[PDB]
Amino acid sequence: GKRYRALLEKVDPNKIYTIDEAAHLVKELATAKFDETVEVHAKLGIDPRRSDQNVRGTVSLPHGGRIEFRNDKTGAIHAPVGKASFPPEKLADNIRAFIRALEAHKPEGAKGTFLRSVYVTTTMGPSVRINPHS
Repeated sequence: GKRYRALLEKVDPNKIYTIDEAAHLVKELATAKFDETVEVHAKLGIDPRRSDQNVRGTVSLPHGGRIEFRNDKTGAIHAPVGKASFPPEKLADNIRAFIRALEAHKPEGAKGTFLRSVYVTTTMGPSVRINPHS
């Protein structure tokens, strides 16, 4: 309803935020009822039909345990990078640690945009597109 749409006015439609900007913004787009989990959604440039071009692995996040991530057949992949309660600087570390883990799974030799689109959002909040190169 209007409760959800009030958070969309805070997010800039066609602006690609930095990882540090989204870290504070994602905390503002969360309610204090149940601690909302912060997630990262990245559409990988790999073809989700190839028998050898598949991404699957784990990464020890600097602030928490390890997370399992595999390319769901839309080419996109999600992963929990902490909670809304987490400090802004610690979330940014988890975003980067996950992005760098994905970048390690980039096709052998093949050059191109491996990370097409990247978004940081909570379970009950709006999406925030970020520059993974910040």
